[PDB]
Amino acid sequence: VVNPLFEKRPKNFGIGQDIQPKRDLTRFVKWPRYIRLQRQRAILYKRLKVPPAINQFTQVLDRQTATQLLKLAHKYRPETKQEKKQRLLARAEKKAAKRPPVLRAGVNTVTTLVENKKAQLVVIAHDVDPIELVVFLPALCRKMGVPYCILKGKARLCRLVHRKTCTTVAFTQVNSEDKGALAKLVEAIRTNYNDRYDEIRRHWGGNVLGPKSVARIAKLEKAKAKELATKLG
Amino acid sequence: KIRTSPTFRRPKTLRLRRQPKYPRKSAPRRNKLDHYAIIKFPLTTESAMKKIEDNNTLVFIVDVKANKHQIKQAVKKLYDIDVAKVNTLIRPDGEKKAYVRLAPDYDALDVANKIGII
RNA sequence: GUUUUUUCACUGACCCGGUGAGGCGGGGGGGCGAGCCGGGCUCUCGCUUCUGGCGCCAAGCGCCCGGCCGGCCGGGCGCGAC
RNA sequence: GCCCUCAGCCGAUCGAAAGGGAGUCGGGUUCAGAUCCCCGAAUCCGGAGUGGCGGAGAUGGGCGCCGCGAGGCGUCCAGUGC
Repeated sequence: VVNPLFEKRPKNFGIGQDIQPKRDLTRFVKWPRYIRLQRQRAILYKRLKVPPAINQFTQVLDRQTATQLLKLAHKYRPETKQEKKQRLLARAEKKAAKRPPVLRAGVNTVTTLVENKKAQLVVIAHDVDPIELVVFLPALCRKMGVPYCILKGKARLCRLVHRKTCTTVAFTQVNSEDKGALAKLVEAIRTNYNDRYDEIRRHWGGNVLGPKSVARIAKLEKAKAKELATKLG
Repeated sequence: KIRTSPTFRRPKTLRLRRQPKYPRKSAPRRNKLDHYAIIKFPLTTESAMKKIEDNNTLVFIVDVKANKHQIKQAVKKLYDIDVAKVNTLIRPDGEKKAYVRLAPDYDALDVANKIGII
């Protein structure tokens, strides 16, 4: 069947022998300036001693609660922009021939009505850009009694409301069809956000290196383990 | 899809075609080197009349911006006559003077009468 | 605790050299060797000096995918850099 | 038009009428011009869409079936020159 002509012919890429192959080089590339910045404005947030109030934004709601909390808010969305052409138009049909429960978008509508004493549950988004818009807010939901919670995705908060981003989206009204499932999520949030809030206050981020010295220091700790081992026994 | 060369060069990016909304000047600027502007007056000195009967050529005066290529069709498309070659120069008074050789089947004293230079 | 200060240490500002920013740090996998009775512990290595030659744009091996009537003809995803 | 690969540059642009840099030479002619005019000999780069004609690649070897022989018939492998 086979042909005796054909010959397998290897290469020997060992040093000084056969021109090296083409290969995986990501890790050595000279990147542009606009990337070389952004990749090391996340390394100065593990080394550097992030203080405790900005440090509570890494604390975020998990997977089974984040896909469950956007199904109750799915029934209490604002109407579409095309719905306002059959509602405003629907007045001139019945005349010429009590709002249903919905959200509160924006920080300047949320911060007033959490202290006004109306709302039930307040939500926050994590990646808030110039950070000083929402540094004051979680300590203000601590005192009053309006339990806060953080979801990873300021993008996908302001996809409830039709826009590009948001920051905070609060509830003040819910129907009598959903009065158990809103009274349920407030208990799974409050006991680990405004009972352990105190716990939160102490917990400084930072002083945690890049491995390139974990595994030289650790290297020499074992250096003061074999001197204490063979000495004794 | 994977890396291979240690540089970063800028990707290619689509470019449309122009498609203007109003055409900037209202009509195309007109051409003022006709046949008429290009040929001025025939030159008729002792030494031009020595270059008609003898050689079988003519002597012209010509808009200084004029090509040779341009001139050669303007002598072609007004006296009707086909050309061999059109030498030029530029005088110390500052105008263009083209020496116009002619064809053997054509004749030089004979066409010269038609126009007026004798 | 809060500081008053002496040393030896760290890297994240910030400085300098090098290059087409081409293989640096951690573990695993095999060869040569050190010692305890097929078993692990502590490592030394990872293939190129005889000549004033030659070396690139993968052979070899798996696993699928469409064309003509078991054979004829043309592409995809891997091994080599674990 | 779009996609797949394939491409080291290396710095825009200016700087030499005595550096570098393909190819024109004879006989005649005008008061004043000629390696530029006219008679005659030559030839450098571009161009060819129907690439306009010759030549070169290319013309061969071995068997069968008729023929006194030169050749004629099919049937099967060579020919990028010597």
